[PDB]
Amino acid sequence: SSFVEKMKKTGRNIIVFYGSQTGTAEEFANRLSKDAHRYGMRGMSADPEEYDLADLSSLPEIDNALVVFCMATYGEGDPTDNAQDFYDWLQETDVDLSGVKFAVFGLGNKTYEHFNAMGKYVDKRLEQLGAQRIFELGLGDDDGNLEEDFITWREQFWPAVCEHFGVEATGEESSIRQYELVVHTDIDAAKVYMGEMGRLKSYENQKPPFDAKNPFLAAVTTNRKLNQGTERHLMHLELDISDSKIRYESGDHVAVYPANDSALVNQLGKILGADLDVVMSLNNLDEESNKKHPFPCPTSYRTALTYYLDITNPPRTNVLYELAQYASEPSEQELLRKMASSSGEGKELYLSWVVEARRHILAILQDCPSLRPPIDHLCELLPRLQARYYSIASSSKVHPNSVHICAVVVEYETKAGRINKGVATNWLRAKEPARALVPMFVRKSQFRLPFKATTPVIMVGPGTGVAPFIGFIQERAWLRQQGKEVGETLLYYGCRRSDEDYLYREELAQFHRDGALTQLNVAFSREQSHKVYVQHLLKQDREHLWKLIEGGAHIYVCGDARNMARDVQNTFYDIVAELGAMEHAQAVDYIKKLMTKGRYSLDVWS
Ligand SMILES: Cc1cc2nc3c(=O)[nH]c(=O)nc-3n(C[C@H](O)[C@H](O)[C@H](O)COP(=O)(O)OP(=O)(O)OC[C@H]3O[C@@H](n4cnc5c(N)ncnc54)[C@H](O)[C@@H]3O)c2cc1C
Ligand SMILES: Cc1cc2nc3c(=O)[nH]c(=O)nc-3n(C[C@H](O)[C@H](O)[C@H](O)COP(=O)(O)O)c2cc1C
Repeated sequence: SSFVEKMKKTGRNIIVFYGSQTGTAEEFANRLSKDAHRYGMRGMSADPEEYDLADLSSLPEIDNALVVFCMATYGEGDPTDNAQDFYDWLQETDVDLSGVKFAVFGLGNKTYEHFNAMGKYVDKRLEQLGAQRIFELGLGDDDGNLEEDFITWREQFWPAVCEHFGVEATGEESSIRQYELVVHTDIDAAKVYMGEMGRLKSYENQKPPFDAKNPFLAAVTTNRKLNQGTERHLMHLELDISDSKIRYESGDHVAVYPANDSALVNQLGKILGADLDVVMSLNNLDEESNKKHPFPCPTSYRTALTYYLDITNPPRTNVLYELAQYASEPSEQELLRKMASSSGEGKELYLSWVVEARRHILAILQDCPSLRPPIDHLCELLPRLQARYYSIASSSKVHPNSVHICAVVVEYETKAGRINKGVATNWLRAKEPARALVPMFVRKSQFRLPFKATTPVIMVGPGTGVAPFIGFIQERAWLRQQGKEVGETLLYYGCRRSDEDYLYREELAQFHRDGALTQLNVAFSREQSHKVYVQHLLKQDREHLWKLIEGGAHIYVCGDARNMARDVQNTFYDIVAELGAMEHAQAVDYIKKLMTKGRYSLDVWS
């Protein structure tokens, strides 16, 4: 069906499409949608995947039509999966889009190579096609504060919409709920969702194919502490994927659906005076929408807060606003309402009291005790619980029936004096081997060993960034066993101290001894007065690396995307520049060209 038609039949004039993988763009597109009403308009949001964007040329059939795109960027400046189709259409079309009015707010991250490439492309492309831009491209940077970037952009978008179409601010800034509660006092267990995603009993009754809507419940066969310290916890997990038909290659990611901490869930129900065990269903008031429920329903509040809702990340400002109405104490309600301001003391207190203090929902309800919202409203405001991604640490050629994970457990004390715990890592940490099921699925990536086994590989991955390389080395050794010629295999690893967080020390030492690992160069950053990192070791090896590089070797960089990846790339620029005799700007082009040839791959996060 045509989305243009859908709009006509439902009285909508504004449509906001979201390109989203972890729900942020979606929630953004939703907030925009509910906003239409405050300016004499009717909006709806949509998943472009469910429609045909070629229908865009029919928008003029609706008076005052306005389309907005909230797009996030992924792997190498690529579109999220639900926008892939739209992308492909944008590239092969030359359709005349005169008369179409648009606005684009891109969700991206500066620490990545191709920053906000999706939004930039969509925005640049609609114009080339003939459409009319009504408001500047929004560049949301998640390395800074995406939320503020977004509210700053919205605050300027609406006025520009008002001006252009000749509409006005009703000022009816009141509150509206998307869903209505329905208690299920009389229900069977076979009818109640218990944390599974997609269809009911999908966890209990496992049938392929397994994906993000149908996760395969893998058994934890191994789960061992990797480091000797006790200040931190680094672990190696082995999830048994036998009988799942699931396939993967070293370089691919493994995603998992965690559960929130039991206690935190109880502290929540207890402070809200809510019987967490009540089964219920929240139903969408707009009987036209596909999204009938904010999460699988019916289901108990307990199940909802443990498996479907994010209760740990600092809430976005729109969530702090709606809650403000359930705070009786004047000064406590003052605080919460103000934090929604774009700037002034509102942005200040928001960034400081919420974000920097890393205050989760329970922390808020705690430091503003007069605040007492109903639990069902909260369930509609909170974001969905996302799966977490990990770089598979196994080679499917050695471990076809197992998927390995190397992770560091997140736990830190906040300025608010609280102890915060990462959701998936603590959860994975409590899974006992030899009972203990992890819901997971494999996501393909372009991170891959060279096509030819003889091509040399330069791997750089300190800390948990060593994960995909453990698989690479396993595979490379296995390739030598199959009696094939294997090029040089170098791993530039790093950690703080050799007697603390040296991950896989034995396994890596054995590999080098067996000859599979051509070289093992490790940088201990805290064993001497000053810092010693991987980019230092790369510098010292300037000669051999230039040789391998000019020879056609493949470079791989995995781990921290904030500083490490950037410093390592600057070191590689310096190598090419100093030894290629060319200029630094030329070295930069050189390294960028390698990325496009598939010979300089990145697997970084933060
Ligand atoms: C593609 C990809 C590959 C990845 N590969 C791996 C991997 O192989 N191994 C691995 O360990 N991780 C990897 N991750 C990260 C992983 O997916 C999770 O983000 C990480 O394990 C934390 O998840 P969590 O649920 O335990 O923490 P969450 O509950 O999600 O909280 C995480 C957030 O806590 C905050 N935080 C952490 N430390 C502090 C601090 N001390 N002070 C203030 N804030 C802090 C940060 O905002 C951090 O983003 C990867 C991520 C991606 C996207
Ligand atoms: C695996 C991965 C790859 C990413 N790649 C990019 C990228 O190439 N460019 C960019 O600007 N942002 C990149 N980001 C950041 C996201 O665009 C940003 O976090 C966005 O807020 C996610 O929105 P969503 O929840 O609506 O999908 C990446 C994030 C992840 C997790």
